[PDB]
Amino acid sequence: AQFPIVGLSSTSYHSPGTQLTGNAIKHAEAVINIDDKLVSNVFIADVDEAMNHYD
Amino acid sequence: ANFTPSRLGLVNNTGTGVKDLFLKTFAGEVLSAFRKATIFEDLHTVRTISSGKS
Repeated sequence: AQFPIVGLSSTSYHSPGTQLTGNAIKHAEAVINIDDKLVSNVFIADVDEAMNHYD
Repeated sequence: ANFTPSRLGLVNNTGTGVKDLFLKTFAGEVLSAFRKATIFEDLHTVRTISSGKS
């Protein structure tokens, strides 16, 4: 997923007779790559289940 | 011997084996190895428990 980010400006004086061109406000972004799958597992034999006294 | 039969198990009219166009079939009973005499399964004390190692 991408998060765009914005924000800049400028201020200046003007001389009469000339043409204003522009000032550029350029952006960037933040990306969050998705990780792999976390797991948590266990194996219980039936010998231990049969020999046990609780669940 | 007054007839000439139509042998319908012969492959053609020019063979010796009058069988071999017939099929071998399942008899209906399957044999298996005998069960040995287990005399020690009985003649001793048997108990059952629900949990534990001894």
